[PDB]
Amino acid sequence: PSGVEGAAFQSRLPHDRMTSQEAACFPDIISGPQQTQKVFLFIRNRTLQLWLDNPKIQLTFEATLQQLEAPYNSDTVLVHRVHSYLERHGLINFGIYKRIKPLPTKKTGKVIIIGSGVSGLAAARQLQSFGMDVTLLEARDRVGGRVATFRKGNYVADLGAMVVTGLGGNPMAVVSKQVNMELAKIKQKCPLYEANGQAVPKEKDEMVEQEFNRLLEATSKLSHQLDFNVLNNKPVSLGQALEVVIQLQEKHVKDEQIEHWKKIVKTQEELKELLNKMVNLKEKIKELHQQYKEASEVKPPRDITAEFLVKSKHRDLTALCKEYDELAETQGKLEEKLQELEANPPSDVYLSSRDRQILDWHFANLEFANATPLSTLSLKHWDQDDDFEFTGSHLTVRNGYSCVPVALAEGLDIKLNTAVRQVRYTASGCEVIAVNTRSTSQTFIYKCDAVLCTLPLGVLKQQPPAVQFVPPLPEWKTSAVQRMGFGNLNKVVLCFDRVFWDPSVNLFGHVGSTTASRGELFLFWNLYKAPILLALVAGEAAGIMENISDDVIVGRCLAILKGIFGSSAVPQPKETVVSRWRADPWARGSYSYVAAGSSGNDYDLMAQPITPGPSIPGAPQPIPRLFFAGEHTIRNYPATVHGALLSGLREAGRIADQFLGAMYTL
Amino acid sequence: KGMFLSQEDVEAVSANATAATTVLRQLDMELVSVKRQIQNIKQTNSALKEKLDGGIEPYRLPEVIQKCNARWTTEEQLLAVQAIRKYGRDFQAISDVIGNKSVVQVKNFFVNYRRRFNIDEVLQEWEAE
Amino acid sequence: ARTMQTARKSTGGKA
Ligand SMILES: Cc1cc2nc3c(=O)[nH]c(=O)nc-3n(C[C@H](O)[C@H](O)[C@H](O)COP(=O)(O)OP(=O)(O)OC[C@H]3O[C@@H](n4cnc5c(N)ncnc54)[C@H](O)[C@@H]3O)c2cc1C
Repeated sequence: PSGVEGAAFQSRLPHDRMTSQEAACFPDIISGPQQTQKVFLFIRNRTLQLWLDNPKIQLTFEATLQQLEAPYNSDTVLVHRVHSYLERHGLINFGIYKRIKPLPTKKTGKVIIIGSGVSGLAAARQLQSFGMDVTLLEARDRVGGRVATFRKGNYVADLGAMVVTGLGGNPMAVVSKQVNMELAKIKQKCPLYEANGQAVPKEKDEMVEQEFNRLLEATSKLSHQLDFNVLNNKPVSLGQALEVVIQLQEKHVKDEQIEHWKKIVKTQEELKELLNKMVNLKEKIKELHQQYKEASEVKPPRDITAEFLVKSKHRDLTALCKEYDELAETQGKLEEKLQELEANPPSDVYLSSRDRQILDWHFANLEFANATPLSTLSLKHWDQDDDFEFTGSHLTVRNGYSCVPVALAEGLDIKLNTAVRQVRYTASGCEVIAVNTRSTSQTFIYKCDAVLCTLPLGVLKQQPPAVQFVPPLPEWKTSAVQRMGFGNLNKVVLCFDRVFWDPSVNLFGHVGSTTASRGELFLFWNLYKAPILLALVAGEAAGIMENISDDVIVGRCLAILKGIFGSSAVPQPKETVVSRWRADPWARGSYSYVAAGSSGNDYDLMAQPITPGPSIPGAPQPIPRLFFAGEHTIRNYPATVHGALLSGLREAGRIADQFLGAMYTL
Repeated sequence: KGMFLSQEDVEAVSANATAATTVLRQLDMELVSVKRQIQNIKQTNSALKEKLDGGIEPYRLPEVIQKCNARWTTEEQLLAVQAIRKYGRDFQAISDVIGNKSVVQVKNFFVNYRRRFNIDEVLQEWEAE
Repeated sequence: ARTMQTARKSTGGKA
């Protein structure tokens, strides 16, 4: 889109409509006449724009009014309420900009925010830019979170986030113009190679994919329409329904063979019924002719009766002879009808073992997308975030993604090697207890006005707790943690001295022998300037290949590359790296998913802050003190980076509105 | 895109754990069923096909060309009266027995000679039988 | 979730 129009769409906002969030802060306007709304909506879109064409400099309010035109600049309390709402929610002035008015000499309020994962720094940049004092507690010796960039020598390769899922309304678009990010386009051609090491026939490759999507769509219509959603008392997983669709389809190839082979016995037993009338005329003809010959034996002259016995036997045999040609005429239409029914037989199989094994790979691609076996995804809700896809081709960062958190961490107070342990939140404030990871012996106490927990959903899930909440998190939160899904996928990085793959393909598949191994090393990526290949390990294989040493994996890896490109063309890798995200201390998994029995409405329970009870009985219900960010908190954008960054912007807006007031609301 | 799911067929595969592996087995053993009474009748029919070897060819009789007549020679007066005693009202068949009268003077032949040849007396003699 | 696919983006269900 184009103009103050595309501004609103690039900020994920309906250009012609006021949102639930703006109704909150401008309930006068949304309640008011439709004219005033359009002057708001234009100011909102005009501001959003101004921020977006130049996002390396702050957008002061004074700067906004000046560039804005009449009649829309006639009102300046409105232009202030708009600009102040935007800046507070990260729609303008977020990320790494240059300040115009530098920071207040004296700060206000204290937040301790746990984890410098990307959602983490997202808030700390915003909380700090609102003149708060932010300190940042990170258990690693690095700032990335699940954004992890391997770098040895010239080689660069992401074992965590890799792909910008398209700049069409992506906040990550804003960061790219702000940060030096080399954004490489990803070309969508993916050649599947079966286990042998040779390519799938271009006709098979379209027949399987097209089938796989029709089976997917089936579960959708199975789910949202036929309402097949509980079976035997449990919720249906996409895995189950995907299978139930196939048995209704392996049933149908057989309902159609039975119907066709039963139409052959329909007419094979009309031919039988016909050839019986025809053998029984051949024989009524045999005897008549016999009788008619013996009637010509009487030599003329003959009395008239014995003349009729020749003519009658002649009329009788020409009549019974006429019937038989009708019955070998009818046998004619059947003999070719029967050779054509048998000649166009229905589908002999539903899917072959060669066919299903390629169907597998499309399920591995689903298991990558979702970091879990399809047996665990919720059938109804797994794709519930679909509506918010970004438009545009996907990309990758050729100098590595880490380059982004690292950028987002400049100017910020970050304590590394600091494993939070207990969160203590009370009506009067918060203390957070942290050890040093290196010595586990230095203990730290951090007191603060509120705590922002960007603790990955797997950490939060961990039994026994890696972090103790004091007081315990309310049941409605902990149940939302149990119900949710934190899943697994891993990455094998392969690092060679020379480019032996096809340089002009970014990514290609490998097709799995079993269903069980459908996850195992099922997809490869060539992305970086250096000879680098990169293998996904999703599915059930994800969690399994963690119990198997690096070499066995890089073995199975080179095994695949050999079959596919020829033993001789596959050198040894100079450097190799397997990820173990399910075993990583401060991850416990890869990213979240909508587990069966979960909804996206758990993603929203996840983000409701915690208000501690009254300290003194009968004291006024306090301020909320414990806030949650992270990719597992943002319903409309789960399990991405941009979704995490977005959540940190959210809370930082929420934390400021609670502790610095919201002056834009009268 | 493009899938045919009726509720009917769903529950017969979801009812229990093996109700999928069940429902497919009787289809296969009903196709094993149906594949072999095709063998049966395809080879019952193959035997009925060979018993009809030679067709009816040694048994067809040449066609008799005779231009149909008007006047009745005394012979096919009688040929008629015995066709009617044996062929009833099939004015076709009577005409090829006589062979020299078309179907209409056959029709005629009844009424103009009804008194003389007792054709009603011949006709209910036909009905007993 | 589905938005994560970059290759062979599934499509059966997107509406
Ligand atoms: C293998 C993999 C590939 C991915 N690929 C993509 C991709 O291509 N595109 C995409 O958009 N997204 C991708 N993602 C998802 C993306 O990386 C994450 O959703 C996002 O980066 C995580 O942000 P977060 O801030 O919520 O959590 P994190 O970044 O995990 O932040 C949590 C932080 O808290 C720290 N921490 C944990 N426990 C403690 C503790 N007790 N005390 C102190 N600190 C603690 C962690 O060390 C970490 O720094 C991928 C994820 C994985 C695992």
